[PDB]
Formats: sequence, C-alpha cells, structure tokens
Amino acid sequence: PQQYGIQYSASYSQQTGPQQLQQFQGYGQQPTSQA
Amino acid sequence: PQQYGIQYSASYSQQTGPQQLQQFQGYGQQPTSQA
Amino acid sequence: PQQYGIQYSASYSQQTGPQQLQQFQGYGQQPTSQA
Amino acid sequence: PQQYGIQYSASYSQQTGPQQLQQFQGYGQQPTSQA
Amino acid sequence: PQQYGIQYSASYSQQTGPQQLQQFQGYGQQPTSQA
Amino acid sequence: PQQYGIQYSASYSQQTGPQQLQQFQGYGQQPTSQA
Amino acid sequence: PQQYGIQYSASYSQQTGPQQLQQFQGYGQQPTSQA
Amino acid sequence: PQQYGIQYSASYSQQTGPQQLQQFQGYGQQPTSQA
Amino acid sequence: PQQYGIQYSASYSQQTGPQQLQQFQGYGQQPTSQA
Amino acid sequence: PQQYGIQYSASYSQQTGPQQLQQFQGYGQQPTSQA
Amino acid sequence: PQQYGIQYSASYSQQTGPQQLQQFQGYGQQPTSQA
Amino acid sequence: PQQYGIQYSASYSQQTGPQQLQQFQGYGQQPTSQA
Amino acid sequence: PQQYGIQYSASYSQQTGPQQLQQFQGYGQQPTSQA
Amino acid sequence: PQQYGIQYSASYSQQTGPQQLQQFQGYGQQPTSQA
Amino acid sequence: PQQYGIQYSASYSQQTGPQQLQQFQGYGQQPTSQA
Amino acid sequence: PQQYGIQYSASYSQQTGPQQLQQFQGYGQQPTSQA
Amino acid sequence: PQQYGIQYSASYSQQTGPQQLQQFQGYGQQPTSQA
Amino acid sequence: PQQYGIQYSASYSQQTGPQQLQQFQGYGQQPTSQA
Amino acid sequence: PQQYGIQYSASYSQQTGPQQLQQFQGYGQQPTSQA
Amino acid sequence: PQQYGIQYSASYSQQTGPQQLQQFQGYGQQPTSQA
Repeated sequence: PQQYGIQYSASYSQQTGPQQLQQFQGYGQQPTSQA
Repeated sequence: PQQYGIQYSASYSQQTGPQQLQQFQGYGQQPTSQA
Repeated sequence: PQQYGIQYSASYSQQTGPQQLQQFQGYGQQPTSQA
Repeated sequence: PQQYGIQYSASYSQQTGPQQLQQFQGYGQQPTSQA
Repeated sequence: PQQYGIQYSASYSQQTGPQQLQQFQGYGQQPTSQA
Repeated sequence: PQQYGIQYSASYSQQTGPQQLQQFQGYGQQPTSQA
Repeated sequence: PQQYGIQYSASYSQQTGPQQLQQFQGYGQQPTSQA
Repeated sequence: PQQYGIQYSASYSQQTGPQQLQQFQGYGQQPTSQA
Repeated sequence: PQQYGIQYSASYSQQTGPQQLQQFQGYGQQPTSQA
Repeated sequence: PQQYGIQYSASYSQQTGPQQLQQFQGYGQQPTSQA
Repeated sequence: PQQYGIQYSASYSQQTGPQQLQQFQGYGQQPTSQA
Repeated sequence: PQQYGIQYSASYSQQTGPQQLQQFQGYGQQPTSQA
Repeated sequence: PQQYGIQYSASYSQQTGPQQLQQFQGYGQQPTSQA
Repeated sequence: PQQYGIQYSASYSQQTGPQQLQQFQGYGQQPTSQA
Repeated sequence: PQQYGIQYSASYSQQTGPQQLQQFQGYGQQPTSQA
Repeated sequence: PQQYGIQYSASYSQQTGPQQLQQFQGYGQQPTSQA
Repeated sequence: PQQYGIQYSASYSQQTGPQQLQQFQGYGQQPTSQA
Repeated sequence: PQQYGIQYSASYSQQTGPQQLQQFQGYGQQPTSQA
Repeated sequence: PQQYGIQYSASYSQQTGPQQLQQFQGYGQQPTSQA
Repeated sequence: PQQYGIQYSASYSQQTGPQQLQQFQGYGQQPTSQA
C-alpha cells in the first residue's frame, strides 16, 4: 500500500494561499461534532 | 493499492486561493454531525 | 487498484479560488448529519 | 481498477471559482441527512 | 475497469464558476434524506 | 469496462456557470428522499 | 462496455449556464421520492 | 456496447441555458414517486 | 450495440434554452408515479 | 443495432426553447401513472 | 400591472422534463436571427 | 409593477429535469444572432 | 417596482436537476452572438 | 425598486443538482459572443 | 433600491450540488467572449 | 442602496457541494475572454 | 450603500464543501483572460 | 459605505472544507491572466 | 467607510479546513499572471 | 475609514486548519507572477 499526497517532477509551484493536506493510511477516522 | 493526490510533470502551477487535500486509504471515515 | 486525483503533464495551471480534493480507497464513508 | 479524476496533457487550465473532486474506490458511501 | 472524469489533450480550459466532480467505483451509494 | 466523463482534444472550453459531473461504475445508487 | 459523456475534437465550447452530467455503468439506480 | 452522449468534431457550441445529460448503461432505473 | 445522442460535424450550435438528454442502454426503466 | 438521436453535418442550429431527447435501446420502459 | 408565471395553491406538482419560463414586463423584445 | 415567476402555497414540488426562469422588468432585450 | 423569482410558503421542494434563474430589473440586455 | 431571487417561508428545500442565480438591478448587460 | 439573493425564514435547506449566485447592483456588465 | 446575498432566519442549512457568491455594487464588470 | 454577503440569525449552518464569497463595492473589476 | 462579509447572530456554524472571502471597497481590481 | 470581514455574536464556530480572508479598502489590486 | 478582519462577541471559536487573513488599507497591491 502506497499513498502519495502531491508529487512534482521538473515543475514550478507558486502557492500564495492556505493549504491543507491530511493523510490517513490504515484505519483513520476524522469525526467532527458540534452539539 | 496506490493512491495519488496530485501529480505534476514538467508543469507550471499557480495557486492563489485555499486548497484542501484529504486522503483515506484502507478503512477511512469522515463523519460530520451538528446536533 | 490505482486512484489518481489530478494529473498534469507539460501543462499550465492557474487556480485562483478554493479547491477541495477528497479521496477514499478501500472502505470509505463520508456521512453528514444535521439533527 | 483505475480511477482518474482529471488529466491534463499539454493543456492550459484557468480555474477562477470553487472546485470539488471527491473519489470513492471500493465501497464508498456519501450519506447526507437533515432531520 | 477504468474510470475517467475529465481529460484534456492540447486544449484550453477556462472555468469561472463552481465545479463538482464525484466518482464512485465499485459499490458506491450517495443517499440524501430530508425528514 | 471504461467510463469517460468529458474529453477534449485540441479544443477550447469556456465554462462560466456551475457544473456537476457524477460517475458511478459498478453498483451505484443515488437515492433522494424528502419525507 | 464503453460509455462517453461528451467528446470534443478541434471544437469550440462556450457554456454560460448550469450543466449536469450523471453517468451510471453496470447496475445504477436513481430513485427520487417525495412523501 | 458503446454509448455516446454528445460528440463534436470541428464544431462551434454556444450553450447559454441549463443542460442535463444522464446516461445509464447496463441495468439502469430512474423512478420518480410523489405520494 | 451503439447509441449516439447528438453528433456535430463541422457545424454551428447555439442553444439558449434548457436541454435534457437521457440515455438508457440495456434494460432501462423510467417510471413516474403520482399517488 | 445503432441508434442516433440527432446528426448535424456542415449545418447551422439555433435552438431557443426547451429540448428533450430520451433514448432507450434494448428493453426500455417509460411508464407514467397518476392515481 | 401584475404578472404571474405559475401559481400553486395546495397542489401537487411533478415535473420530469425541461421547463422554460420567460417573462417580459414593460418593453420587452426577444428577437432571433439566423443569417 | 409587480412580477412573480413561480409561487407555491402549501404545495408539493418535485422537479427532476432542467429548469430555466428569466425575468425582465422595465426595458429588457434578449437578442440571439447566428451569422 | 417589485420582482420576485420564486416564492415558497409552507411548501416542499425537491429539485434534482439543473436550475437557472436570471433576473433583470431596469434596463437589462442579454445578447447572444455566434459569428 | 426591490428584487428578490428566491424566498422560503416555513418550507423544505432539497436541491441535488447545479443551481445558478444571476441578478441585475439598474443597467445590467450579459453579452455572450463566440467569433 | 434593495436586492435580495435568497431568503430563508424558519425553513430547511439541503443543497448537495454546486451553487452560483452573482449579483450586480447599479451598472453591472458580465461579458463573455471566445475568439 | 442595499444588497443582500443570502439571509437565514431560524433556519437550517446543509451545504455539501461547492458554492460561489459574487457581489458587485456600484459599477462592477466581470469580463471573461478566451482568445 | 450597504452590502451584505451572508447573514445568519438563530440558524444552523453545516458547510462541507468549498465556498467562495467575493465582494466589490464602488468600482470593481474582475477580468479573466486566457490568450 | 458599509460592507459586511458574513454575519452570525446566535447561530451555529460548522465548516469542514475550504473557504475564501475576498472584499474590495473603493476601487478594486482582480485581474487574472494566462498567456 | 467601514469594512467587516466576519462577525460573530453569541455564536458557535467550528472550522476544520483552510480559510482565507483578504480585504482591500481604498485602491486595491490583486493581479495574477502566468506567462 | 475602519477595517475589521474578524470580530467575536461572547462566541466560541474552534479552528483546526490553516487560516490566512491579509488586510490592505489605503493603496495596496498583491501581484503574483509566474514567468
């Protein structure tokens, strides 16, 4: 099992804003609750 | 099992706004609740 | 099993707004509840 | 089993608004409930 | 089994509004309920 | 089994409004209920 | 089994309104209920 | 079995209103009920 | 078995109103009920 | 078995109103009931 | 001067196809030309 | 001068296809030209 | 001068397809040209 | 001069597809050109 | 001059697809050109 | 001059897809060009 | 001159996808060009 | 001149995806160019 | 001249993803170029 | 001239992801270039 978020190869990246990368491998849970 | 979010190859990327990448491999749950 | 979100090859990308990429491989659940 | 969201090859992309890409491979459920 | 969302080849894309791409491969369910 | 949403080849695309592409391959269900 | 939503070849596309493309390959159900 | 929604070849398309393309290949059901 | 919705070849299309294309290949059912 | 909805060849089309194209190939049923 | 497109009062509406409603109040012109 | 597109009062609406509502109040022009 | 697109009062709405509402009040022009 | 796009009052809305609302008040022009 | 896009009053809204609301008040122009 | 995009009053909103709201008050221009 | 994007009053909001709000008051221009 | 992006009053907000708010008051220009 | 990005009053906010707020008051320019 | 980014009054804020607030008052320029 291989998991790759972002890959660049001879490329140009310009990122001016906010960026979020969340990875779960296996048994991942992301619960959000607002009571 | 291979999972790839974004791939660039000899490319140009300009990203000025917000960006979110969430990966789940295996057994992933993303529950959202508002009671 | 291969899963690819976005691929660029000798391309030009300009992204000025918000962007969301969510990947589930295997057994993925995205429940949303509003009681 | 191969799954590809978006592919660019020697192309030009300009995306000014919001963009959502959600992928499920295998056994994916996206339930939305409003009680 | 191959699944392709959008493909560009030597093309020009300008997308100014909101865009949604949801892929299900295998056994996918998208239920929406409003009680 | 191959499934292709949209294909461009040496073409020009200008999309100013909202766009939705939903793909189901295999055993896909999209139920909508309003009780 | 091949399924193609929209194909462009050396063409010009201008789309100013809302657009929906839903594909089912295999065993697809789109039930809508209003009780 | 091949299924093609819309094809353009050296053509010009201008679409200003809403557009819906729904494809079913195999065993597709689109029931609508209003009780 | 081949099924083609609309084909353009060196043509000009201007579509200002709403447009619906629904394809069923194989065993397709479109029941509408109002009790 | 080939099924063609509409074909254009070096033609000019201007469509200002609503348009519906429904295709059934194989074993298609379109029942409408009002009890 | 009052102009009403469609009115429902304790009624049940099921609309499965495309629908277009265009209203002009005052001095409205809808010319269509194909030269 | 009052202009009303669609009105619902204690009613049930189920709309499964594409829908377009364009309103002009005052001095509205909707010309379409294909040269 | 009052302009109302759609009004709901104690009603139930289920809209599964694409929907477009464009309003012009005053001096509105919507020209479409394809040369 | 008052302009209202959509109004809900004690109502239930379920919208599963793409939706576009464009308002112009005063002196609004929406020209679309494809040369 | 008052302009209201969408209003909810004691209502329930469930929106699962893409949504676009563009407002112009005063002297607004939305030209789209594809040369 | 008052301009209101979306208003909620004692309401429930569930929005699962992409959403775009663009407001122009005064003298606003949104030109899109693809040469 | 008052401009309001979104207003909530004793309401419940659940937003799971991407969201874009752009406001221009006065003399605002949003040109997009792809040469 | 008052400009308000989003307002909450005794409300509940749950935002799980990316969000962008851009305000221009006075003389604002947002040009995007891709040569 | 007053400019307000987001306001909360006796409210509950839960923000799990990326968020961008850009304000320009006076004479603001946000040009993006990709040559 | 007053400029306010975010205001909280007797409120609860939970922010789990990345957040960006950029303010320009007077004569502000945010150019982004990728040659």
